[PDB]
Amino acid sequence: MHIERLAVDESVGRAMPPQRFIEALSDLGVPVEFAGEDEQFGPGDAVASFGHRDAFLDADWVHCIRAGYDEFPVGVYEEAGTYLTNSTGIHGTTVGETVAGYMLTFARRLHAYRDAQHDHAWDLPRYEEPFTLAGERVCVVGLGTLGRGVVDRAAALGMEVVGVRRSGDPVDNVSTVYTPDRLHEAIADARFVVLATPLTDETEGMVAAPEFETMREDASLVNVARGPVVVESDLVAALDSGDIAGAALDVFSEEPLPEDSPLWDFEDVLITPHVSAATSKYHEDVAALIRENIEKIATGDELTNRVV
Amino acid sequence: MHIERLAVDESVGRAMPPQRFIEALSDLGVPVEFAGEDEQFGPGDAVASFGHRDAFLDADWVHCIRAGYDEFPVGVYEEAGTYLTNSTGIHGTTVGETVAGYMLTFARRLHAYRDAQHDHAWDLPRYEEPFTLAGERVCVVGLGTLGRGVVDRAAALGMEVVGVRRSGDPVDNVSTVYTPDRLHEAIADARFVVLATPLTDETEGMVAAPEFETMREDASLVNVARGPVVVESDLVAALDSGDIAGAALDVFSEEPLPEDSPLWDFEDVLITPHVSAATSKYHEDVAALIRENIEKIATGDELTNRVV
Ligand SMILES: NC(=O)c1ccc[n+]([C@@H]2O[C@H](COP(=O)([O-])OP(=O)(O)OC[C@H]3O[C@@H](n4cnc5c(N)ncnc54)[C@H](OP(=O)(O)O)[C@@H]3O)[C@@H](O)[C@H]2O)c1
Ligand SMILES: NC(=O)c1ccc[n+]([C@@H]2O[C@H](COP(=O)([O-])OP(=O)(O)OC[C@H]3O[C@@H](n4cnc5c(N)ncnc54)[C@H](OP(=O)(O)O)[C@@H]3O)[C@@H](O)[C@H]2O)c1
Ligand SMILES: [Mg+2]
Ligand SMILES: [Mg+2]
Ligand SMILES: [Mg+2]
Ligand SMILES: [Mg+2]
Ligand SMILES: [Mg+2]
Ligand SMILES: [Mg+2]
Ligand SMILES: [Mg+2]
Ligand SMILES: [Mg+2]
Ligand SMILES: [Mg+2]
Ligand SMILES: [Mg+2]
Ligand SMILES: [Mg+2]
Ligand SMILES: [Mg+2]
Ligand SMILES: [Mg+2]
Ligand SMILES: [Mg+2]
Ligand SMILES: [Mg+2]
Ligand SMILES: [Mg+2]
Ligand SMILES: [Mg+2]
Ligand SMILES: [Mg+2]
Ligand SMILES: [Mg+2]
Ligand SMILES: [Mg+2]
Ligand SMILES: [Mg+2]
Repeated sequence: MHIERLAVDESVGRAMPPQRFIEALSDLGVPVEFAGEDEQFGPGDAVASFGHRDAFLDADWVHCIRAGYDEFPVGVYEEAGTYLTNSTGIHGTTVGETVAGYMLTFARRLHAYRDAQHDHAWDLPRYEEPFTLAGERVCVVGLGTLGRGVVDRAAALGMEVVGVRRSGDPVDNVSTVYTPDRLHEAIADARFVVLATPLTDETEGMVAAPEFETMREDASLVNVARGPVVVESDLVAALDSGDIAGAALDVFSEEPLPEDSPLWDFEDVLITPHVSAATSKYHEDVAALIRENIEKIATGDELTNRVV
Repeated sequence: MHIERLAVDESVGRAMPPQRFIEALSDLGVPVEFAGEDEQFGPGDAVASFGHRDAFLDADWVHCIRAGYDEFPVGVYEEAGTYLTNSTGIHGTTVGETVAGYMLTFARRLHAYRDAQHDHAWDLPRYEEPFTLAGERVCVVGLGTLGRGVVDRAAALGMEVVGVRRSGDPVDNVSTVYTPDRLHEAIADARFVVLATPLTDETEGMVAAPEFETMREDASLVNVARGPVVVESDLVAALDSGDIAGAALDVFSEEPLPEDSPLWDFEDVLITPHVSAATSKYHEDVAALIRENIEKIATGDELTNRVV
């Protein structure tokens, strides 16, 4: 490909101010231009976007500004000869930190204290409530950029770490790596189970009633992956019945999470609005990927994070 | 020194259920007895207590179950020939985790999300709000058990770490160690300033209006030491004026914090009720210290954590 222009779809506004991103790419060597909803594309065009538009199939290359590309019609890009790349590789620090934050919140009871802060109440925990992450077990399901960001911070905090990935291959700081057919073994003894997989045919509904049964009654589920990896109604039922203790949830089967979801109301559920990867430098972090792939295109190298 | 008995002052209940502590000490090899507020003491008596009682001055040895002994008349113990020990050395993991939790809460905006959760509101942060601890600077004031617990976790999360202590001597994971006369130099460029000193003559009112002026306007104060290390009214004024961004506060000039304190109402203040060191295993942690010193007393060895 010969790229002559980078179009910035308005949908990037869902994660970052489009003008900040445009400005980050001012010395890219092609012009970088805001594109509205009904923009048309053609030869020489690269497009950066949150989601898919059929108009993009006229372009040479679409870069999805998310790691997750499950909302893109991948087979159609192949057909059209349009390259598609994603933003995997940039969310390890942000998500890793958020997840460390969730686990420390539960161990140290920070969320209960925040609730009491609204009441101006000096409410002391029950003696058995506060604990330390040091010496506790975490199972990280998915061991890529997100999962490793979680693993490394968990290990540094003194946690025991196991995990699950497709290949079963070793991962630094993970004591035992399981394949997905051994999910129950992986999750059974864990104080925290963290979900960091893409949404695929295989992962959809992976965590359901039987998994909540297997999990320790004192355990918490963390979902920073995609909502439908979990059977959300089963999660509610598990929380109600005490099959698990709680959950930190950044992603949901329907987003925004509807007001009537029971999930909002559990004391030991943390709801976050799909922001575990949020950062005031997202524009720069995505721009780096674009610059990298422009240089790879320019020199005939294989594209980074090429989906199809 | 012949220790014939260990009295467990009822005040230990302020930190842990006394029966759990008593049972933890069943192996001690002297009798272990509960002591009410009017008990009298004599030769061969050891006392485990939260607070001071003049009655203890007839005992041989008092073990304070807290790290902070600022509420004990140390000069009086010396005159009376009563040994005083404290519980420093056991709070590094708990407080270190809590402080990591505070910092991650602020970086990842978890407290704001929790507030929104009460209202079933899917409220996205402002773009500029979320950040990462990785690459940010923390200044830890006090580099003992608490300070090192903080330092080690901050460094492992990728923070730049400087600090302040009395002696100026090197501390692992602290890039620059300042003496207390260089406090302003130490705090000026820090995103987080953590207080982990005892309450002493020198530390009382250490952090006041001029320190808040010096601090970055985007910085947060963390106090896990003692309330009076900070001039609390100056903290309120600094928060109101935007001289600093916020604070995580576990300790206060008056505890419980009065309901009418302005500190409750700042979005970017976390109030916790003197629980940064709370743990369901505190009884075991303190019992270990008692066991160690019982032995050391019996054998004429130097006591652990001897104050006077
Ligand atoms: N804001 C957010 O909440 C946020 C942000 C970024 C990403 N995400 C989500 O997180 C997903 C992962 O992102 P990433 O950048 O970490 O992707 P990545 O680096 O490609 O890693 C994906 C990991 O998932 C593993 N995996 C795939 N199928 C699996 C299965 N059936 N069971 C267990 N593990 C499986 C892969 O295994 P192998 O390594 O063996 O192939 C790999 O370790 C994205 O697709 C997106 O949905 C969410
Ligand atoms: N629940 C809670 O919030 C909680 C729990 C435990 C303790 N605490 C409080 O935290 C305090 C510290 O406990 P710890 O176990 O860490 O004590 P520690 O191990 O004795 O350490 C005290 C540290 O403070 C330093 N220090 C003393 N005066 C100072 C000054 N003027 N400026 C800067 N640094 C100074 C000392 O310096 P040198 O090492 O150079 O002498 C030492 O590094 C306790 O006294 C207590 O008040 C609070
Ligand atoms: Mg409660
Ligand atoms: Mg622990
Ligand atoms: Mg892969
Ligand atoms: Mg392995
Ligand atoms: Mg690695
Ligand atoms: Mg279960
Ligand atoms: Mg089962
Ligand atoms: Mg509600
Ligand atoms: Mg950062
Ligand atoms: Mg010392
Ligand atoms: Mg010296
Ligand atoms: Mg060390
Ligand atoms: Mg070192
Ligand atoms: Mg002074
Ligand atoms: Mg002075
Ligand atoms: Mg001063
Ligand atoms: Mg200032
Ligand atoms: Mg502000
Ligand atoms: Mg209020
Ligand atoms: Mg608010
Ligand atoms: Mg000596």
